Amino acid sequence: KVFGRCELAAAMKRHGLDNYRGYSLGNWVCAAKFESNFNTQATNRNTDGSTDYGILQINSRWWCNDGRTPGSRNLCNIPCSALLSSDITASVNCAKKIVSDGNGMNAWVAWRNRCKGTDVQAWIRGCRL
Ligand SMILES: [Cl-]
Ligand SMILES: [Cl-]
Ligand SMILES: [Cl-]
Ligand SMILES: [Cl-]
Ligand code: NA
Repeated sequence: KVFGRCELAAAMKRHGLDNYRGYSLGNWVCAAKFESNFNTQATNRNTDGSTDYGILQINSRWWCNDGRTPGSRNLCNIPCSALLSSDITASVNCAKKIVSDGNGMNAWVAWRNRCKGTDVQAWIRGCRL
């Protein structure tokens, strides 16, 4: 599924991500924009052999199981395929764990490089939320 901007904002709010760990909804929408361009089916292989999955490009190195990432963990206790669903619940649940791990949203390199410090409220501007 490819979400619209406000549509994704609403879905994230519905699943309790707005101001989770102090990160406003615009931060989460911005991260999703630059991680996946709002596409739930996005997958990208990393140089180390792990793969990133879904709207928030969650890595099989630590967070989900894809059966082909040696030495990795599965801390969200989910198959990585679950992070590709049209329903964003599994991605949201796992993102909540990731952002609680110590470094906040810096865990998402695209958030640090493209969202952090910017006018992230622009991402929810005009949205009926
Ligand atoms: Cl957009
Ligand atoms: Cl915001
Ligand atoms: Cl594996
Ligand atoms: Cl980046
Ligand atoms: Na894994």
